[PDB]
Amino acid sequence: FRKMAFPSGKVEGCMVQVTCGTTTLNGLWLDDVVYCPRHVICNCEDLLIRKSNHNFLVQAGNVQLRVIGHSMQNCVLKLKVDTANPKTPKYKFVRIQPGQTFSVLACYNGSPSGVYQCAMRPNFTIKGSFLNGSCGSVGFNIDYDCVSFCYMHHMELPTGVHAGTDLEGNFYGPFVDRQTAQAAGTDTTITVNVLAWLYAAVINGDRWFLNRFTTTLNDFNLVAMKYNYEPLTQDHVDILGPLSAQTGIAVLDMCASLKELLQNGMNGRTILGSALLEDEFTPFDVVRQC
Amino acid sequence: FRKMAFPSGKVEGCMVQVTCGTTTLNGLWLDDVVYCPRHVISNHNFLVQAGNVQLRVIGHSMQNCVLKLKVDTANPKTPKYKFVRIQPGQTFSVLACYNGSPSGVYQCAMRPNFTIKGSFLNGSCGSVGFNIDYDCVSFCYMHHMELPTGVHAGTDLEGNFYGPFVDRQTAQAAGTDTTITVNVLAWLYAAVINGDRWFLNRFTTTLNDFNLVAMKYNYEPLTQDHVDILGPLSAQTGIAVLDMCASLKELLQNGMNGRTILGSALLEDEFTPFDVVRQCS
Ligand SMILES: COc1cccc2[nH]c(C(=O)N[C@@H](CC(C)C)C(=O)N[C@@H](C[C@@H]3CCNC3=O)C(=O)COP(=O)(O)O)cc12
Ligand SMILES: COc1cccc2[nH]c(C(=O)N[C@@H](CC(C)C)C(=O)N[C@@H](C[C@@H]3CCNC3=O)C(=O)COP(=O)(O)O)cc12
Repeated sequence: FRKMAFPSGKVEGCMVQVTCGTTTLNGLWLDDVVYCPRHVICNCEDLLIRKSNHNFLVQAGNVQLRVIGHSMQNCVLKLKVDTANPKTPKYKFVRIQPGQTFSVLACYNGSPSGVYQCAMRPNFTIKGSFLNGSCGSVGFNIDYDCVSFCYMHHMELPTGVHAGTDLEGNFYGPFVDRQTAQAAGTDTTITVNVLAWLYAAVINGDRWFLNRFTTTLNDFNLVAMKYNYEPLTQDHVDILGPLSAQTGIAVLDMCASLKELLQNGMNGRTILGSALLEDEFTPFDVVRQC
Repeated sequence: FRKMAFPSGKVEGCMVQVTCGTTTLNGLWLDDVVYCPRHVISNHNFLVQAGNVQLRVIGHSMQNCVLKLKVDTANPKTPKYKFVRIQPGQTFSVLACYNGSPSGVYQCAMRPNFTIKGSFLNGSCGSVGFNIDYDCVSFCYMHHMELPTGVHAGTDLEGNFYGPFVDRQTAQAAGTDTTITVNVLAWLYAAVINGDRWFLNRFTTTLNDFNLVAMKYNYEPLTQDHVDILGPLSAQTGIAVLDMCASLKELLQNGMNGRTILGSALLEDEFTPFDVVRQCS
């Protein structure tokens, strides 16, 4: 069982470099439009009216695309180009929910650099790996050749976690695209994902945390809230149904295991090679892989 | 620090499926040759497909445990590429594939016992591992087998197994594994780069003395090639390799003491010196 990203090729063929003045970052080229963070032009609406199409330099590899129009949508700039991208996959723009996962394609100067999986934290940050020049890198999921784009990268907080927008330019979380030190809300642990990962552990032969006890949902939620875990809902219990079906361990049975781990710790033991309780795998992530 | 795979697009363009009889696995289509595990078994006995499009086989040969199928079409998506044989401790990206269709990408490290900690199901054989340097893909792994302990084993692209395994339907055991010393050292350099340097001491060691101590803690001995690849990190931090070795020796002999390095009480041994520079630079 491994943290596994989607194959990134359908997205690599869409990455370009956008330059305006002395600022450069990455853009996403779909059909005849390039999407990139509006920070590349740095009130912002007045800054944009003062630019012309020729102020924007867009490169796909070494080929310069010609900008024939421009607009702003929240924190995202949309550059119309006179060339359509033939590598454009079937795609959608989606706004993901906290606790869901996606693949990030880290890019620099329009060149894809690395790929890895992230979860949208409850406090709407992501624990990524991004350096100077990564702005405009995107996050996505792939379902049957359709790429659903959900994240465009903008900033790194003082704590080292990351913040960005959806592809409509609206931030996840209470952040803004300005050069300021910004703190996130208090983070919490994605309970449904921890349980999905414990099921993944049982499917892979790790069973030392299982116990004889069962708990009620409300009693589990009282302990979970005490340890800064998100509440578990009946919908979460349902979503875990297939994993409980495959393992023969009722969901509220697994919750009793989680409660004991939270109250007694792991005593130096590991689960799937981890000394910590992992909450960045969704129930679907476990199913899709196992 | 994240375990980061290389972008997989250059390899995705090369994945095909190879069927002989009822057995289908993945193949790697470079120029006019398709490489796949020989376990898949005349030219017309082989069904090679890119998606649902058949590629006509015009020749075949066997190189160790890999089958080489000559096809009549040169792959237009062929990247600049090399076949390389990696050493234990080196990392690479795996593109997990089923029936010629890529499924996911993740980073693996070759253990000293020549296994990797993969995520592979039935139908994954022929999936490859690779590194990408300046648009050139160095292929280093082709997947063949899951051991009874859940770890995985395979060959290079010349069909030679890493480790003492064979492509038979038989339960095989790896040697007892050890910790990848060169990678732990890279991880300590990464901690120093980020300001976490409590573990630096004022001792040094010889390479040989360190190696003999290391083996008593189930750590790998260092080669001269290991000392060489730590050079860039040593210069960046101004900490000599043998001085860092002396620091690691104290951690082995004295423990963390409820202290952390880069947030964890466990030392990490699956980031190479190149991986550390990749992520810090
Ligand atoms: C006082 O200020 C601060 C204080 C404390 C913490 C702070 N953090 C940020 C920040 O993150 N600022 C954004 C720009 C604003 C306008 C949204 C930025 O720097 N984003 C990077 C990606 C970043 C770069 C390092 N790791 C990444 O993920 C781009 O890629 C674009 O900038 P570049 O042109 O490439 O350098 C400012 C700041
Ligand atoms: C009694 O014998 C055993 C006992 C105990 C443990 C054992 N392990 C193996 C083994 O590993 N067998 C090879 C085939 C040989 C010729 C190398 C295999 O590799 N199976 C998969 C990949 C595997 C399957 C699940 N996860 C993977 O990684 C392929 O992809 C090709 O086989 P398929 O045609 O796709 O099923 C045999 C065996």
